[PDB]
Amino acid sequence: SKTIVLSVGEATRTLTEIQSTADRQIFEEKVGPLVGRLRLTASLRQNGAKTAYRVNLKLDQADVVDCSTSVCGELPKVRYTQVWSHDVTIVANSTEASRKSLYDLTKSLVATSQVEDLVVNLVPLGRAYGGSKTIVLSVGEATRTLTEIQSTADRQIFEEKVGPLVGRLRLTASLRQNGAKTAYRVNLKLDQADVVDCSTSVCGELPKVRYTQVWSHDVTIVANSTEASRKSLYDLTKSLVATSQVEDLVVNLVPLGR
Amino acid sequence: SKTIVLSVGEATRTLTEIQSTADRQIFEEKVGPLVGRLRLTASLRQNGAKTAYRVNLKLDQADVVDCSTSVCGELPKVRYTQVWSHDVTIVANSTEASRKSLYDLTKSLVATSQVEDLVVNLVPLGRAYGGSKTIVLSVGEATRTLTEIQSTADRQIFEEKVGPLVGRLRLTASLRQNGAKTAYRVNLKLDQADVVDCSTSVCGELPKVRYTQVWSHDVTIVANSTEASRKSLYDLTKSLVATSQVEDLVVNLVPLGR
Amino acid sequence: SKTIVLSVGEATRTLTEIQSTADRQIFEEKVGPLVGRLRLTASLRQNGAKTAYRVNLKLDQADVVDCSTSVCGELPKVRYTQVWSHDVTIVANSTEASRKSLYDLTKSLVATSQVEDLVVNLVPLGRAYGGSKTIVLSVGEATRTLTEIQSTADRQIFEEKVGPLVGRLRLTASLRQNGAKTAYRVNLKLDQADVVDCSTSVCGELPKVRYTQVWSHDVTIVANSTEASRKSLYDLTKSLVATSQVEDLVVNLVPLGR
Amino acid sequence: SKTIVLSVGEATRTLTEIQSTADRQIFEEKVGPLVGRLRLTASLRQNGAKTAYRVNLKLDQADVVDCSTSVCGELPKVRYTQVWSHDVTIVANSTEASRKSLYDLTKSLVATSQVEDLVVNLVPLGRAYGGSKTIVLSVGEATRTLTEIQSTADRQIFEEKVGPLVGRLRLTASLRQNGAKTAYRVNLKLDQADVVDCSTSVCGELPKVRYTQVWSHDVTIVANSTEASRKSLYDLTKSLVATSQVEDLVVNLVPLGR
Repeated sequence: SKTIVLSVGEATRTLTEIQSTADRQIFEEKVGPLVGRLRLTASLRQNGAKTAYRVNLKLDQADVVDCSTSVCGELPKVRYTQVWSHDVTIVANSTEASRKSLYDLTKSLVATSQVEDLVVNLVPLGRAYGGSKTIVLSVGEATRTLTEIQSTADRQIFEEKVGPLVGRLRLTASLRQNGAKTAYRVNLKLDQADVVDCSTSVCGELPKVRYTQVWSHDVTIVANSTEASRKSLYDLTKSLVATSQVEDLVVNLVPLGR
Repeated sequence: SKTIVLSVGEATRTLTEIQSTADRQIFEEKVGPLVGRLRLTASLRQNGAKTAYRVNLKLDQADVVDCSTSVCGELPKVRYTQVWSHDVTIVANSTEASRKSLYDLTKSLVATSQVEDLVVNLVPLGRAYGGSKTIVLSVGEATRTLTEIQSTADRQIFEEKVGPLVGRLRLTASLRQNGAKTAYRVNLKLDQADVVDCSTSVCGELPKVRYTQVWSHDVTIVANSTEASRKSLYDLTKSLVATSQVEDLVVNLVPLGR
Repeated sequence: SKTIVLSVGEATRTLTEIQSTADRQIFEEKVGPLVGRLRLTASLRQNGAKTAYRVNLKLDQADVVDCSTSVCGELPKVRYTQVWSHDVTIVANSTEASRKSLYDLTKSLVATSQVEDLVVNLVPLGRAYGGSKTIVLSVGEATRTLTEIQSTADRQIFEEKVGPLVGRLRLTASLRQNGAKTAYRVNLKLDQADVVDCSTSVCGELPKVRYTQVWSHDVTIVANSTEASRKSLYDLTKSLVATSQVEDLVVNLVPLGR
Repeated sequence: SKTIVLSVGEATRTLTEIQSTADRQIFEEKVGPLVGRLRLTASLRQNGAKTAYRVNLKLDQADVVDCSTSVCGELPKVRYTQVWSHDVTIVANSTEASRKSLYDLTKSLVATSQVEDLVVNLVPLGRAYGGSKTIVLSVGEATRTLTEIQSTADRQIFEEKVGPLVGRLRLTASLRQNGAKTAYRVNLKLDQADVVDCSTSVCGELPKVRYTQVWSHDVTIVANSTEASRKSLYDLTKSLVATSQVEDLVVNLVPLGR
């Protein structure tokens, strides 16, 4: 019926819709046993006085092993789950090119090879070639190069240096491990403030920000994983953001599934 | 998701569903800016001793304007909203030809040239073509001509004249303006009573009414509107009633959206 | 002694009665070890002021495995348990054709290929071929086609469109998973209200319902099942309803076992 | 389940068991409509200091009528009920030949033509064939003739005349109508006292009674009955006492149901 396909190269893993509430919308892959499958929980709200929407994707991935042939008399069983949530904040009175460019940066943020090593191999962001540690975010041919301005114990704040100080691109990456060293937690956050200048119309007007639009990430990685399991979780989220269904979910708020 | 299509000629405007409660069911169009869009708040109830249903549609339409080209640094914003509500009352023990004729008369009530001029150009109802002030509601080749019986300063009651005197068609139009003369209020209402007689079965039995079924309207038009703002509100509601889903919502009580 | 024979094709699984209370009546299959066997708990009550009976079947199925040959020194054990309950409501002053038609629909509801895929492959009911999603319940050559009128988050309400609005066939399917995603719960419910018309005797008489009779289902499916274990649970319940002992239990209130 | 077979000639009416408490034991026929059926509320007790049992049967019979053919829109309904209770008292230290004789006299009491006309045509007991008003109770070839000793307005006492004066057979019939002359009440009761004489062992010992055993009856007949309604109630109770299960319920205290 209603499907999203996720190409991981030449192999496509098509999800099917299994549940549809007013806002929540649960997808699932219908191949294999019933105990652990791919999951995709989209949502869409508007918080407060109808002024800001809130998209919330969440891609689960359970590692199912079936040891019925080796060990006699047991069933398939979920080892662990690794999620990759999203949290997009879109303001209602925005222009289209602000939230299109927010999608274009996050599509190119996931697709780079530095966030690949952050999820798969847990290496922090930023690589220094000729100066400080930078991430390049090509949105086509234009490359918006962020530079690292801070390195805390876990936090790592990036920023673009072109333009005024009031509104700039941001990246507050993080990396933790909760409890008894059993699961990591990566947390990216890309802020995009829309600054405007009225100098050609009004005398002496310094630039100011109108609104702000974020795209948070929340990756959960368990410690005893397989490296091929962290690679497939990154490859599905890289393929999920690159689809045209999530493009219309952020730019035009069209729900998923066709 | 679940869509309704409203053909306004060759241009089709598809409204997708954004909410599904137990009774309320909200649709929106997804093309355009995020602040002013079409709206269709469908509903269904059964109040009292489970004997009468209540369909309740509401087609909002906001007129959004964006002149960031003119004024440097402004965002899109709606000026006014113009609605067209419906309130259908269906009794549960009806016959199917009662619920079908009530839909077929209101489908032809909206599609006439006298209700079009009533909401676009504010012209009152009734056009005297050789006789009394009459409205013709064609149901195909059967034409049902309602003649005006009373024109008060507020109300304007029409009524059919064939058949018995106890149960006949009604059309109670009205027109107000509340507040500081900023918005009008058109109010149509079509009463249909089911009359039956068995003088061939039971002697001395005169005709009497079993039940009645209404289809009232409540249009809100602001006084400083555009002409194509009022023309498009009529053209959408005329195309909403003519769909195959609002037919089955009245005849068979199945909710909207396929 | 007292037996029910469930044919699953050419193989017959003969249950024998092991316990008989006043109303409760427990059958069991006497083949194999003592730890997990087929179970069938019939019941029959009359709740309230002796006006309505309540038949309650429940077919258990435990999946045992004897791992003594591979693993040295261990016994057979029950991995999981999948049930299929029934809960029939029969009013005392019914017509025999009202009880026979309710059984004839439920015998044909279970025997269709859409309820087969609902408990085996967990896909919901209704298939759209030329219009909306329908289920065809043939009772011989007469096919009573239910059409889907609602699709909630889990609920799914079907209804037959022929006849009056007051009493129609209903079918409220459901699908859940309780707790930590470990067990599903399918829940069908077929309502059949008896409508009568007094128009040939009393004029002006609209049809009304005298009673209603339901046949609920309550399937429990655990998530780490074998597909051959869900197929075997459906195939026994498909053949249990098709027996002439459950026909006389609903139509004539004769207890099970001969 | 457990059945009693009441042969009424060539027609056999099989009651099946619907309840099994510690003492109460309800049977019911399963052929026909669900609202009016046969009923047999058997019981057994031992009241006091464990010295006397109490068998208690109750054969209800409801006259159900269904005329949905004549008047459109009604269901089957019970007009009246006619019962035939029994109240047997058995002392625990009895002789088996005394318990068998009490059964053989009551089996021959019900099977005579004077008790048949008492419940069908309300004719009182006793027919004078050359002498007093006598009842003949054939126990095969032995005939025990009871002559009438007292007939007041209510009671009608019969008594055997052979043997000693201290212990003799009894038959205390009566007939009432309680309420607004709508229902009768036939009440039979057969006393059997066991007398013994020890004059061959102990000198100066006159005969005396050691225990008594009763078998009461309590028939309820409504006044506006059908003749075949009272004739079928008599023919079922005549066939109930003649069974091999009510013989063992009195002689060997085995509960009903095989």
